[PDB]
Amino acid sequence: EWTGDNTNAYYSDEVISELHVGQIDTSPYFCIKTVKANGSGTPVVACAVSKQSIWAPSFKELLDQARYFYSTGQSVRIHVQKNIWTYPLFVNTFSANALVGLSSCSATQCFGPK
Amino acid sequence: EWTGDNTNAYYSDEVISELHVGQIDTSPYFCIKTVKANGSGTPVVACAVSKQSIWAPSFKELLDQARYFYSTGQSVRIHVQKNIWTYPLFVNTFSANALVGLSSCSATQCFGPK
Amino acid sequence: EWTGDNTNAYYSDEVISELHVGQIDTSPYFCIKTVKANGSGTPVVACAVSKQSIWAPSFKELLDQARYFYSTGQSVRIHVQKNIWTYPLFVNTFSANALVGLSSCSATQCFGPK
Amino acid sequence: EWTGDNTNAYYSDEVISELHVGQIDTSPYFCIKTVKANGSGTPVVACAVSKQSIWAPSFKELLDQARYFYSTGQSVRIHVQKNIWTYPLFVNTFSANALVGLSSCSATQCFGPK
Amino acid sequence: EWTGDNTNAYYSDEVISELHVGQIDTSPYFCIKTVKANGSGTPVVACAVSKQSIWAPSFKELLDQARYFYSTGQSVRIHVQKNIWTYPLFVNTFSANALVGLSSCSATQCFGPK
Ligand SMILES: CC(=O)N[C@@H]1[C@@H](O)[C@H](O[C@@H]2O[C@H](CO[C@]3(C(=O)O)C[C@H](O)[C@@H](NC(C)=O)[C@H]([C@H](O)[C@H](O)COC(C)=O)O3)[C@H](O)[C@H](O)[C@H]2O)[C@@H](CO)O[C@H]1O
Ligand SMILES: CC(=O)N[C@@H]1[C@@H](O)[C@H](O[C@@H]2O[C@H](CO[C@]3(C(=O)O)C[C@H](O)[C@@H](NC(C)=O)[C@H]([C@H](O)[C@H](O)COC(C)=O)O3)[C@H](O)[C@H](O)[C@H]2O)[C@@H](CO)O[C@H]1O
Ligand SMILES: CC(=O)N[C@@H]1[C@@H](O)[C@H](O[C@@H]2O[C@H](CO[C@]3(C(=O)O)C[C@H](O)[C@@H](NC(C)=O)[C@H]([C@H](O)[C@H](O)COC(C)=O)O3)[C@H](O)[C@H](O)[C@H]2O)[C@@H](CO)O[C@H]1O
Repeated sequence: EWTGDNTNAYYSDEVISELHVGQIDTSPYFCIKTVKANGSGTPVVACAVSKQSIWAPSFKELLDQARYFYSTGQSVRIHVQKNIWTYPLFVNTFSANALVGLSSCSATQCFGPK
Repeated sequence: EWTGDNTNAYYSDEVISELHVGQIDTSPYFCIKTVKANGSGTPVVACAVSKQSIWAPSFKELLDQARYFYSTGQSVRIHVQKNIWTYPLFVNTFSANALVGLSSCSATQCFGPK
Repeated sequence: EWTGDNTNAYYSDEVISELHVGQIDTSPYFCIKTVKANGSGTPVVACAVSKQSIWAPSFKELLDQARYFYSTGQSVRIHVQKNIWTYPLFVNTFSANALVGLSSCSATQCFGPK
Repeated sequence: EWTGDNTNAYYSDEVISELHVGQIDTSPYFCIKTVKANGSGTPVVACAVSKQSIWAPSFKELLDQARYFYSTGQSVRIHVQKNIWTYPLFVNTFSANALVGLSSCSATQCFGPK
Repeated sequence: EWTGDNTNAYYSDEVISELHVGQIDTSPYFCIKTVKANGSGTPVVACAVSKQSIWAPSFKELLDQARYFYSTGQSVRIHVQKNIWTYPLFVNTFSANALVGLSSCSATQCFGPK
């Protein structure tokens, strides 16, 4: 598996606008919401759950990188795998998107797979 | 269990105004005090104890996130479970509230369970 | 045991003014010096030694919090247990005080036991 | 092996201009892109994969230092070993360079092997 | 053993001027270069190797502290044990000094052994 697999979705020119940390089923988790830097489109919500999904091994690196990009407000590409989380009230509050990578974005390209 | 269970309480548009770190019964712990950004309401105090309560697995993430939000002074939602901590002098100094999540707020927003 | 036990001493309205990191007997340790925010009184010197004293479990959280409050320069209450360290040259350089907690202070009170 | 082996390559007077974090084959990884501080030359890309290559033991230190130099924007020397990564779509997106060290640079010399 | 052993050397009123991170013999390492705040004297170089020397247990704490003092540029006392590293290309690039402690300095004294 790879962040860059074409079975994963991605959204360019996004800004991490919200950050949440919590716990579910003995597992710390975090969620982010991102919006287009230019104000178009609809928001993206993605979460990482420490003890769950094939992406669990990168939980710490993703949380640290999310905090970093959240704190600068820079434009990034968010990479997700859709339809991962399954507890309905969790998905309702957040989404079923697993966060699988984060890329900085230059003026006219993003530094990550497409 | 989940941060967003309806048996947990939450408080919105709060600012983390104080932070304490200590040890009790061989456990590092931390506590926070939050006040409404606009000066209304009554202060909220919540604590996390590494090694105690069902929320112990999320101690590190919550301590890191509390420090982050403390440093920015931004408005947040604090999620708690009431009536958890026992030692009466500890409760009297701080509270019996376990900290169970932290969410950012964007203009009385709050990105977390509701 | 608890940071707030009345067998521990505390000092309010202090600022962390020096920081040292070293190793002794295979243990990383750190020490801090605090002074009253108004410059009155005598400095408080306290140390934490990674594998030693009943306060060993909180070494990492105390080191991180000491660095945090040192870098902000904000007023704090420092909590210590006296007469812990024993190596004379170490005690003469620093002190015998074990660091057992750190509380942020407002202008009117400190967020911690007293 | 050593960062400074003459079988590694290095590039001086660079600035870390992009940063990406993801997961591949159960390993967190990160990649950076660097460009000449003075606008000359061609960009350099290098990656570190947490449990792959001889350089895996330094994954955390390299990620922390890459983030540090990325956030300061200061001039650095980047050290790489060529032709390490092999998944073609990964190499196409980033490169086959393994990141093996990072050195601060003054206006005249870089503090690292040469 | 102790940072303050009289068999260790130290240099007061120094500023950390350069920082390098790499790997040698499967171990992360870092080096720092320091110069007198007054711009006098010869530079001091010292290195820490995770996994090597009796000071290996404090590698993480010294790296974190070196990074901190590097970012502030404040005056510090550097504590070293001479003649520890022996790979000649390494020593010639950096030095044989093992870093064994870091102390903040005021105007009257540095907060560490002497
Ligand atoms: C009238 C019309 O043509 N409308 C658009 C068309 O403009 C868009 O084409 C370009 O898309 C560009 C960015 O492409 C990505 C991206 O990098 O973010 C590619 C992603 O593969 C795609 N992700 C998914 C799951 O499809 C992503 C999203 O479509 C997009 O980011 C919207 O996200 C949200 C939640 O709002 O876009 C860039 O946006 C250029 O402006 C576009 O011209 C086209 C693709 O977006 O769709 C047509 O409807
Ligand atoms: C006349 C009247 O109705 N007065 C108030 C009414 O205005 C309040 O409604 C709005 O509440 C908003 C905040 O809502 C929450 C919050 O998210 O912070 C919902 C929480 O569920 C609630 N938590 C608990 C345990 O009750 C929390 C607290 O009630 C509130 O934060 C005060 O807490 C403290 C310690 O001070 O409020 C917002 O404040 C709007 O401006 C209000 O219009 C309503 C809810 O507070 O109660 C009525 O008594
Ligand atoms: C006519 C001519 O000879 N042109 C250039 C010549 O100017 C260059 O000489 C000086 O090189 C200086 C930098 O040296 C290094 C470096 O530290 O960056 C040595 C490195 O070993 C080398 N790395 C590799 C893998 O070969 C590196 C790269 O060549 C260089 O950094 C460019 O890399 C990229 C991706 O653009 O240079 C410095 O640049 C001086 O200003 C130069 O005068 C000479 C070496 O670059 O090459 C000749 O073609």
